[PDB]
Amino acid sequence: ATWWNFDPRVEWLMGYLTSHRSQKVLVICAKAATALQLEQVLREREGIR
Amino acid sequence: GPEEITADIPNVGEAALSKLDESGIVYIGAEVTGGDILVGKVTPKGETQL
Amino acid sequence: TEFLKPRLVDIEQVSSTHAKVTLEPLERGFGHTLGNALRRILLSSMPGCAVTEVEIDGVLHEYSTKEGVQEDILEILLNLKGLAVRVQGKDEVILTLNKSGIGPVTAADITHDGDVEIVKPQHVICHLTDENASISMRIKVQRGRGYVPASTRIHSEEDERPIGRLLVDACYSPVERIAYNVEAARVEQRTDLDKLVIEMETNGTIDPEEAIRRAATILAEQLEAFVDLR
Amino acid sequence: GVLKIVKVYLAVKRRIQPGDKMAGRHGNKGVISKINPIEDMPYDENGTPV
Repeated sequence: ATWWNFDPRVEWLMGYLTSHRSQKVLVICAKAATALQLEQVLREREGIR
Repeated sequence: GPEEITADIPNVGEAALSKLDESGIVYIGAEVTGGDILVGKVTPKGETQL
Repeated sequence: TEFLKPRLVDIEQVSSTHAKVTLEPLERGFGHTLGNALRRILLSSMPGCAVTEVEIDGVLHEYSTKEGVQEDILEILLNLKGLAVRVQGKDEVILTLNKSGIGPVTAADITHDGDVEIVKPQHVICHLTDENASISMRIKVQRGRGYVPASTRIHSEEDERPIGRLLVDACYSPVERIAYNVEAARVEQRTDLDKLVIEMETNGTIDPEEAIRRAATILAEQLEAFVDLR
Repeated sequence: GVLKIVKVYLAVKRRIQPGDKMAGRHGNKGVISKINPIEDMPYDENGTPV
């Protein structure tokens, strides 16, 4: 279910990431499915490798 | 034996494999320039024993 | 040595675009020199704003079609190339468009920010031909001068953009047509003088007084490195 | 002998530059030689260039 479309956390993360393009960031999360879904959101919404 | 179409290509850096989905075929809309990968294929060869 | 100087005299707004600017007195042989110098530097070096990236949801590349929209997306891009905005404070803005229902979608209903002035609010963008259809877009507007295509910008930039940003060619300069004219003036006993009349046709975004002042400024600045040094 | 074949399209957009041919209907070929700023074009008595 499309839980990544109204959270504040995902929005905050994208905002932080896209203004500091010269920092390496280690994001740690809870479990595997959450990690994969975050990766998909970032890749197809802001092009952050 | 048979060929395969897959994303797990031996001896490629992770960079070129961002633009392939699970099945190993490009997205729709991604814009390519000469030299990239379109379809990931591997050809089996001889099996030596060990 | 009877040198004499010009002063900007009369401005007569024929319409919201056309405008005529008078300028006198000029001694003989100076009508043409100034006329052609600033004709050449108004058609190439004025600053203005134009649309440069468009993001429309549910669309991946610029060759598809959409549910219940008359134009296919190439036509929407070629209609957006030519809207005229006026930006007061920033140098880049993001505007938002959002509409639903049968009818033409015009430029009037861009959800205006506080400091963006849209010149003609009756310029058509799309046509919606079904009661359930809706459309929502995010435009970006920048500032610059000259002509800048999309190929140059894509090859210069190293930044990565997602699948769904569409790049548009930019055409920043606001002045469209310009033509001058030299006529004979009347001063008490000097029958030797002249007058210059420049007629100027542009969209909005430039009030003519400011245009002529910017032209004169850059000409004098160019001559400065040409007087003092040798 | 074939199992499955994929098939991928591409789409470019070409435009005018020097060297590129044009011609009228009556048989007068030609090859573009220069792309000239707006100012330099001869302009008639009213402002509109050629």
